[PDB]
Amino acid sequence: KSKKAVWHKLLSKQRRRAVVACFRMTP
Amino acid sequence: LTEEQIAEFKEAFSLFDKDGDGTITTKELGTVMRSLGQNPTEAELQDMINEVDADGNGTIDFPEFLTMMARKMKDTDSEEEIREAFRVFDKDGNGYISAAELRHVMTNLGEKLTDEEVDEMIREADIDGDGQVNYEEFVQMM
Ligand SMILES: [Ca+2]
Ligand SMILES: [Ca+2]
Ligand SMILES: [Ca+2]
Ligand SMILES: [Ca+2]
Repeated sequence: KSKKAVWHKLLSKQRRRAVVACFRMTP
Repeated sequence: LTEEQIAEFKEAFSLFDKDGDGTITTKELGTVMRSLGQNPTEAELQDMINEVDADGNGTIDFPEFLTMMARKMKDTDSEEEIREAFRVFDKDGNGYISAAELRHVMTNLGEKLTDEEVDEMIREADIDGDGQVNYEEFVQMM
């Protein structure tokens, strides 16, 4: 019943979002 | 890059590698993008992969992923992933994440929420009890 899982999921989703942006920023 | 940095990027890579085979395909990139609310075209996915596909075999292996990630880091304005993430949460940049700031990130990332959930998330991360999540608390929770 801890909230840690939600926090961890957000971080993972954001990490994915940043990596996608990196595929775009690359140059 | 240090070994710890390499390990972090391995974590990132693994968030994309759906079959865990060590390569990121156009299809895998697209699945993650779709999950984030983006629907790139096949040619679009192909160009994103191509720009980073150093050996040109059509998929991205870790070394190529690292070159990309390393290129980003080796730049004055680039911070560590964890710090960059904290800044996405702390939009007004005062060093604290508010309930309103947390609701914003959850909404932007497609995460449903209720006020009680948000208040318990903060409470669980709020060690000093000031009602917000500072960087140190953010790191400990994450
Ligand atoms: Ca794969
Ligand atoms: Ca390749
Ligand atoms: Ca703030
Ligand atoms: Ca606090």
